[PDB]
Amino acid sequence: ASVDQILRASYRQILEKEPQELQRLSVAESQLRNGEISVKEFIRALGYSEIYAKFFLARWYNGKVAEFNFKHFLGRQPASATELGSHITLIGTKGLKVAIDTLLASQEYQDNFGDDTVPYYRLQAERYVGTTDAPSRAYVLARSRVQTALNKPTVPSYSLV
Amino acid sequence: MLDAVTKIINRTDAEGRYFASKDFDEVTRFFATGEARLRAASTISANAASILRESAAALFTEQPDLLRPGGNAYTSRRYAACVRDMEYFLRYATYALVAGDTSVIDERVLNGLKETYMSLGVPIPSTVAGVTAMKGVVASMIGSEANVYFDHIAKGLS
Amino acid sequence: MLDAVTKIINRTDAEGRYFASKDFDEVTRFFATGEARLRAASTISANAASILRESAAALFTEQPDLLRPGGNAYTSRRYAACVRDMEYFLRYATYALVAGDTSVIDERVLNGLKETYMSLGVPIPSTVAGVTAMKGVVASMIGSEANVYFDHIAKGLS
Amino acid sequence: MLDAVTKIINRTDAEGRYFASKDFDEVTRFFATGEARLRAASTISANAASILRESAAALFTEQPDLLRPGGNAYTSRRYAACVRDMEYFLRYATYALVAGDTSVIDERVLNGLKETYMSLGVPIPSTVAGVTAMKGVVASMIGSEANVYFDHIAKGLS
Amino acid sequence: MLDAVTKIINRTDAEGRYFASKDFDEVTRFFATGEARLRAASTISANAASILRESAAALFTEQPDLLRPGGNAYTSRRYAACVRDMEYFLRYATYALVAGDTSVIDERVLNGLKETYMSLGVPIPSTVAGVTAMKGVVASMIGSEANVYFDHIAKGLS
Amino acid sequence: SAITKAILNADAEARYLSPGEIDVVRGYLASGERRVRVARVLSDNALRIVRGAGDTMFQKRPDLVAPGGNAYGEVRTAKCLRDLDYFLRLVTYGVLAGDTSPIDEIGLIGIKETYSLLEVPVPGVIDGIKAAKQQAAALLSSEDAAEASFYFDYVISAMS
Amino acid sequence: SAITKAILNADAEARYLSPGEIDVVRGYLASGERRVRVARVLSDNALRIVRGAGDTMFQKRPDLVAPGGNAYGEVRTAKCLRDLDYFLRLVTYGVLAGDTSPIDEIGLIGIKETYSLLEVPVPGVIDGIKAAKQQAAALLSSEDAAEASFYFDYVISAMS
Amino acid sequence: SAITKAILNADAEARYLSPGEIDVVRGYLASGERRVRVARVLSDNALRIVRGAGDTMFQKRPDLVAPGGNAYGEVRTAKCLRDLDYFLRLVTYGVLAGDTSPIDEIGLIGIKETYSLLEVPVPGVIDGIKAAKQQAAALLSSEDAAEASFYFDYVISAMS
Amino acid sequence: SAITKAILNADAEARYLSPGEIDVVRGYLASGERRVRVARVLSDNALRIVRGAGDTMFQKRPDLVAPGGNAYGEVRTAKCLRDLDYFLRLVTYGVLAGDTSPIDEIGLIGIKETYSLLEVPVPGVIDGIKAAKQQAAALLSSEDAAEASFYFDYVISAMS
Amino acid sequence: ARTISITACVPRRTKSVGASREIQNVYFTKRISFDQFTPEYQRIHRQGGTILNVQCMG
Ligand SMILES: CCC1=C(C)/C(=C/C2=NC(=C\c3[nH]c(/C=C4\NC(=O)[C@H](C)[C@H]4CC)c(C)c3CCC(=O)O)/C(CCC(=O)O)=C2C)NC1=O
Ligand SMILES: CCC1=C(C)/C(=C/C2=NC(=C\c3[nH]c(/C=C4\NC(=O)[C@H](C)[C@H]4CC)c(C)c3CCC(=O)O)/C(CCC(=O)O)=C2C)NC1=O
Ligand SMILES: CCC1=C(C)/C(=C/C2=NC(=C\c3[nH]c(/C=C4\NC(=O)[C@H](C)[C@H]4CC)c(C)c3CCC(=O)O)/C(CCC(=O)O)=C2C)NC1=O
Ligand SMILES: CCC1=C(C)/C(=C/C2=NC(=C\c3[nH]c(/C=C4\NC(=O)[C@H](C)[C@H]4CC)c(C)c3CCC(=O)O)/C(CCC(=O)O)=C2C)NC1=O
Ligand SMILES: CCC1=C(C)/C(=C/C2=NC(=C\c3[nH]c(/C=C4\NC(=O)[C@H](C)[C@H]4CC)c(C)c3CCC(=O)O)/C(CCC(=O)O)=C2C)NC1=O
Ligand SMILES: CCC1=C(C)/C(=C/C2=NC(=C\c3[nH]c(/C=C4\NC(=O)[C@H](C)[C@H]4CC)c(C)c3CCC(=O)O)/C(CCC(=O)O)=C2C)NC1=O
Ligand SMILES: CCC1=C(C)/C(=C/C2=NC(=C\c3[nH]c(/C=C4\NC(=O)[C@H](C)[C@H]4CC)c(C)c3CCC(=O)O)/C(CCC(=O)O)=C2C)NC1=O
Ligand SMILES: CCC1=C(C)/C(=C/C2=NC(=C\c3[nH]c(/C=C4\NC(=O)[C@H](C)[C@H]4CC)c(C)c3CCC(=O)O)/C(CCC(=O)O)=C2C)NC1=O
Ligand SMILES: CCC1=C(C)/C(=C/C2=NC(=C\c3[nH]c(/C=C4\NC(=O)[C@H](C)[C@H]4CC)c(C)c3CCC(=O)O)/C(CCC(=O)O)=C2C)NC1=O
Ligand SMILES: CCC1=C(C)/C(=C/C2=NC(=C\c3[nH]c(/C=C4\NC(=O)[C@H](C)[C@H]4CC)c(C)c3CCC(=O)O)/C(CCC(=O)O)=C2C)NC1=O
Repeated sequence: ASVDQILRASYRQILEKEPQELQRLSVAESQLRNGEISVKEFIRALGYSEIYAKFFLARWYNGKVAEFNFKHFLGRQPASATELGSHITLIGTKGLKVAIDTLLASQEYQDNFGDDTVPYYRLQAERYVGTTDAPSRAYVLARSRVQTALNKPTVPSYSLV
Repeated sequence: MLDAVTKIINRTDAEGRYFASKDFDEVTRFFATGEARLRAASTISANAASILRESAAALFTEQPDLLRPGGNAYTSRRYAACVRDMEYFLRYATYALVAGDTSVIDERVLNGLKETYMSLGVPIPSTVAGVTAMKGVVASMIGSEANVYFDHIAKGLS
Repeated sequence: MLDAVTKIINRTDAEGRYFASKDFDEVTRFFATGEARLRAASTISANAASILRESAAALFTEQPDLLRPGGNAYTSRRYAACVRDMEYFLRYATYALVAGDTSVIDERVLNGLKETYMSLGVPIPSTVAGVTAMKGVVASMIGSEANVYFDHIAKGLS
Repeated sequence: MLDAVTKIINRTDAEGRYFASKDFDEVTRFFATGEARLRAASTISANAASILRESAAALFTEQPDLLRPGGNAYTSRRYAACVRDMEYFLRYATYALVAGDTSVIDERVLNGLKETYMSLGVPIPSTVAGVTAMKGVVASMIGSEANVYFDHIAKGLS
Repeated sequence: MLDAVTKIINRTDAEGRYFASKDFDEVTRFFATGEARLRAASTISANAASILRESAAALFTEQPDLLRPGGNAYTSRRYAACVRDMEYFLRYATYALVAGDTSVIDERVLNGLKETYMSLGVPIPSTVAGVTAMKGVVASMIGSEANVYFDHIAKGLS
Repeated sequence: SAITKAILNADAEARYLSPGEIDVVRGYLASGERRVRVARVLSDNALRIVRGAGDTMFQKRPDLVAPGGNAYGEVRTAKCLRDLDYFLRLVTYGVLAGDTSPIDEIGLIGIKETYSLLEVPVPGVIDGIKAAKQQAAALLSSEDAAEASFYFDYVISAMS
Repeated sequence: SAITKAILNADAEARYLSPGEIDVVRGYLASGERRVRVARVLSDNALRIVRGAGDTMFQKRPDLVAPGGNAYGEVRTAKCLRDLDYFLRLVTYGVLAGDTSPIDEIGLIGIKETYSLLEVPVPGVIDGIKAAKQQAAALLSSEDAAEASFYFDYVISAMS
Repeated sequence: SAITKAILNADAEARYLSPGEIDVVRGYLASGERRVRVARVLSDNALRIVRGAGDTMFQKRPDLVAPGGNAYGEVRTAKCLRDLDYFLRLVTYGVLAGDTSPIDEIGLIGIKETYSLLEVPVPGVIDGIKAAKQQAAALLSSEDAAEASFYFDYVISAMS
Repeated sequence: SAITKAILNADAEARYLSPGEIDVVRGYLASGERRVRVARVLSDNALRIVRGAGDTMFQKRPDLVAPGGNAYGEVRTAKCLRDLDYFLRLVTYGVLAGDTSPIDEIGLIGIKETYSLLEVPVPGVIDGIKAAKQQAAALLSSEDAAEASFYFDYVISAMS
Repeated sequence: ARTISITACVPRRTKSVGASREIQNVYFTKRISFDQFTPEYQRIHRQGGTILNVQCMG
């Protein structure tokens, strides 16, 4: 894939917006174009942006922030109350960057996406069974999120789990 | 997840007390039956391919309409998904058998499975029939050792 | 998020009009109370550990059952979660006090908190008792400037 | 990155000493010229599009061979990359003008630029000519206040 | 990483033969020394904080220059990183002791440590002196059981 | 707002307001009366500023209101003057709020592609905004003129 | 538990229990009777173990019970001895489970934050827990004492 | 080994060996003499086991040695017996290690697509390994036969 | 510093400094003279402040210098007072810089692990820094006292 | 601010072979921040990779 496609996909996956709609990360884009940084580094550059906190944390509960983080960086949804609660505690006690770093450093991210692929959703049971505490619940939640992907749901996070 | 020993520990911790004589008796009872359950689980692990083949054969001889076009098990992909689900049930029944508790089935398997099957159009009673067929196949080899865990799965689906 | 000035700007913009005399008086009142509000916020920030210590002590002296086994604050982990939630309440109350507006509490705190507590079995009346204890502890230190924000959290929780 | 004040702090910390009279005089000198440097930065920011426009005009009039086919500026894409590089240089020179220190230029502009330009085939002498032309335009717009940082970029590239 | 049993397996696999009598003798001696190795490893595990404390104390009493301003161990961050490196060395020596082989030290500690220390300006001889101090402290507790692994670390750094 | 930006930074890092954030907020609250004075002067003279800005921009570019121009016609010239009034109101908002967020959410996010679809010439908009800036600086003192010019120049730069 | 740990190890790789995991489970099931004996002995003598540990810890660090100490007063001393009793009960729980997951889930997760906020001296807790370790090692044979010392040392190490 | 896996689990969490992992390692060290005896018996009778297993596999599936079979010809039959020797050696490695990693890295990882490219019938390999199971069990005692048949079962399950 | 924080924010968004960032930098530059005089007062009386803060802290917690205390001994007590001098110098760095980055980089990052390992009681350090803040406020006017107390309180908050 | 460029060769032995191109993962040089140096150092060691080179440009 070319850098143009990867950039467009990165902005679509992480910020749910088209590159023309944003103020693009010029220097990170040029570093990715020069091979200085990997796709994963551009992804954390996107997650680290102020626009990410304005989009996904400013007017949202920490449960919603956690669901946003999982959808953007893992390609799935939190399945259990333990996983969701741990991530919420990370956002609330360490900040958003530490929680996003936890998601990107997690073995799930290396296994699914490595260092050179934009994250995506995979509605297969192999996606969840070894990885998730409740694989069937993880499938249901991820499939619901995919089915209405345009929407930013307002149903409480702990209602779903 | 839990096993029987952790369940006893959590109960006693809920009352916030040290283990009493009854708790020690109930945990040595679990230690007593561990060898039989280990042997049965090892037998199931050793013959998983044969058990899966025979169970799928039994299910689709009972309900051949699944294999016909328009059936939920008609394609290479959906047939593979069906046998993979039965393999999941077998493996998690093995986990429950070693653990001595059905909880691993409760969160790992049953939690969200009915929603999955209704959203996918998978026929739930046919899956219960397949689980019962696998229960009979496994029983024929290991005795009645896994009947409770397979019955738990079937009743949770039903 | 929203503070008082952005609230006034949003109102006038939705009416599609420039600021008038009344809006300027309102924003000047905000600028007038701002310095006292920063003093209160800085005092809360500097003494946050002491505030949490006193308020947790007051809560768990009022309700000793929470700490005993079977209580919702009985473990090191559940106690840490409880004091963490009080820390959240104080931090976001300080944010709201600086902003001069409670919308940050509605968005970041209250929305979904009732469902979180119901899902986990946190006793909401006892959490409101903790918020009230915090309100008293903080009022003993800064005066009555943060009373409305704790009252907002308490009304939202109940 | 580093500004002048943090540079003095780090110099005093490397010796493990409190600030002396000399260090306080250097800090006072830095604060003394801060308003003029802010004014120059604001003037540059208000005119960034023009500055870049006639800077590119000067570069490509002094060397029209760059735009002609076979040149490193010959395409819409490579022309836009050239203009983006020059805008980078202007923005980071403005940053260093505010900071009073060339640290940001070294660590985030000059560092690695030489080998990047050789690996790309970018003509470094022509880039130096562009930086000098942009220095001339900015000096005509604000005076000699920003010359040092442009000379720093020019020397680091050359 | 690989332990002693896996090392013998790999050596037998290199020439593609079954284990000979000497291979079984090596395996048997490993199994014979395993219990004492486990005792030493548990002793180090139970006393890791103290071992670390007197190891760092020895290193910085011998070389006070590191802690002074301008030294590589002068800051909160840099002292913490130094002690963290020492804890790394201790833990991976314990892993090597349990495994009975030095592969873990070679692949997870020494691999890329020259380059890292030279890039950051860490004094390698001073790190070696600290490793020697840690070796002496550990030998004071468990005897001569784990000198070989600390010597391996020192010589991989020296 | 300055307060909103500082609180959002603290919240994203899960911490209380830092000494620097507190000093930022204190500076903004101290500048409040000056901000309100400048904003009040700009709001009281909105009609004069917009009328002069439109005059200057149409004098500099008569092609806009000529046949075939973007603003040609009563309704289109009305929309052009209405946009100038919008940007002046947004500049007053930025002056009061101490940052550029109100100008961003209300009027600058999407204005570029909006004006691109409608073939609205952005140099003409910039000329109108510079005219409004000069009309305003006529009404304000030098310090107040500099304060308002910060946000006027921000709008100009964000257009380009 | 030991069994639970093996099952999660198998489940992570989406496979059946390996021969290694089977060996692990069989070893735990064989050790069960010794584990029950050790846990019973610790649980029956819990009161004297905790009392002697508190005595030793307070004589070692009398600053805890001096005015201004964290354990000063009857209520705070009772809280301190209650925490020692808690940790002994979790040591028995961990001896029964054959691993440290009950200890972590009931007593160690959050304890750093709890004691940091309450200003409880963790080194004093560690002295108390080491005292309880010697008290129980007196009650146990060499092998049983070695078995329980693993969990006592685990709690101590998880403190710091 | 069991030691290697325990150390990798400890390194995954940046900690020393937990009481559970120490128990696992102690169990591996205790079972050393039995493992060594089983491996020695399997290694001494390697030729006997391979010949018996190959004969049984070829008799059960004569089409493998029939004309046009994957093992037709003395070279291809020799390579078949050589593969059986390889897998028996791997079973001995697994017995000695206490885990299945030597089997996985040396022979199991990559054998599925290897046999797909070579068109080797995997049911044939499975029947050959089962034949080696019976031959080995005939030479070991019942307990030793079970211990080695754990790894024989692992290989058989991995092939399918 | 204050300037570095604004420039990093602008650079992350790849833009020039916003009007709000310009006001932040301008307010810092205006505050420069009072920051310099506050830091000069703090630096010129560093020995007096550290001596008085050490006296107050050792009177409040005599157990630190009692036998068995962390600060017991001439070397440990002296280098405790050295730590207090470090923290006062860091507070002066903060007063000059206009933010807390020098304090975090030089003294705060890693101090929790450092003090946890070396048995250094954080409440004692907090009492020392509180005494230092009182000594500084005695030497400063009320406004300057609040200015320095911002950074003193930040250091205390980082401790707890 | 400081950053590190690290050159590592990570073999793919533990994984099975795949028809997908994988040479970019095996041998690489990447730019990282200092705060990320330890996590990726340990991550490379976990995967069996060898650290070939470390540089800090300044
Ligand atoms: C429309 C998509 C589709 C495909 C492609 C498909 C293949 C398929 N063939 C099957 C059985 C079978 N397939 C074969 C064919 C084999 N016999 C010889 O060995 C040959 C090498 C080979 C074929 C050339 C045979 C004999 C069976 C029944 C024997 C058994 O139970 O395995 C089965 C198991 C269910 C059943 O009993 O029918 C499937 C899923 N199913 C589908 O829904
Ligand atoms: C570990 C616990 C677990 C279970 C049990 C589980 C079930 C499960 N089955 C699925 C699909 C499926 N499941 C089936 C099985 C049905 N076919 C019918 O003939 C039978 C009555 C029945 C099986 C006996 C089928 C056919 C599909 C494919 C449906 C489709 O793609 O439309 C899916 C969707 C993702 C995928 O395609 O792999 C899940 C998550 N997931 C889990 O994580
Ligand atoms: C079942 C798991 C569990 C644990 C482990 C636990 C520890 C624990 N100890 C606490 C307080 C306490 N902890 C202590 C103990 C200290 N006193 C001295 O300093 C000693 C060095 C040290 C004990 C050896 C004391 C005195 C208090 C009450 C005083 C305070 O608020 O700090 C608290 C706060 C709630 C309360 O006041 O009861 C918890 C949660 N709680 C639990 O539910
Ligand atoms: C920033 C806004 C915010 C809030 C308010 C918030 C509350 C919150 N509290 C939680 C758990 C908890 N909260 C409590 C607190 C209760 N215990 C009772 O005794 C007390 C009356 C009461 C507190 C005063 C407890 C005990 C838990 C653990 C529940 C469990 O795991 O069973 C959780 C689940 C995550 C976790 O397990 O730590 C959340 C999300 N989270 C947020 O992001
Ligand atoms: C923020 C710090 C920063 C700098 C300084 C920087 C420079 C830079 N310029 C680049 C390309 C380029 N740079 C130029 C500029 C040259 N063309 C010649 O005609 C001129 C003489 C000269 C400019 C005056 C050109 C044409 C390219 C494109 C080269 C190509 O695509 O082959 C690249 C490669 C990646 C990309 O195209 O985006 C970098 C990294 N990047 C950064 O992130
Ligand atoms: C400039 C940045 C910087 C800081 C902040 C710093 C703190 C610091 N203090 C240390 C030791 C120490 N620090 C103290 C401090 C006292 N202990 C008492 O209990 C008091 C409560 C407390 C101070 C008020 C003591 C007694 C030691 C000796 C501990 C030992 O040697 O085991 C150490 C370990 C190295 C050494 O022994 O010198 C550090 C890194 N070092 C730095 O380079
Ligand atoms: C588990 C395998 C592993 C090892 C071995 C390892 C060593 C290691 N030490 C580092 C820094 C360091 N290492 C030291 C230690 C030195 N200070 C001197 O006084 C002493 C003589 C000497 C130690 C005895 C220091 C001070 C730093 C920080 C240097 C700096 O930040 O500028 C770094 C850079 C990343 C960071 O600082 O977080 C690494 C990777 N990291 C690992 O993940
Ligand atoms: C409150 C924030 C806000 C802004 C800023 C805003 C600008 C704006 N101006 C518009 C149309 C327009 N805008 C202009 C003005 C431009 N054309 C002239 O040539 C001048 C160069 C220049 C003005 C100085 C014109 C002429 C139109 C109508 C063009 C058409 O009908 O396609 C439109 C399309 C919707 C409409 O027709 O009303 C928007 C969104 N709208 C908003 O809600
Ligand atoms: C140490 C790990 C290891 C393994 C496991 C291994 C298996 C293996 N067997 C091979 C060939 C072969 N393997 C077999 C054996 C199979 N075909 C028969 O029908 C039976 C069903 C079955 C044996 C039970 C045969 C007959 C060949 C010859 C294929 C040919 O040369 O065309 C090959 C290709 C290269 C070669 O000719 O040797 C491999 C890699 N090699 C290894 O280095
Ligand atoms: C699409 C472009 C591409 C190429 C060219 C490529 C080559 C390549 N071969 C590799 C391994 C290998 N490649 C070979 C093959 C060689 N050794 C034998 O002796 C033969 C003579 C010879 C092949 C004809 C072997 C044996 C290995 C494994 C070596 C090891 O990792 O220990 C690896 C490491 C990853 C892995 O183990 O799967 C790469 C990257 N990878 C790519 O993505």
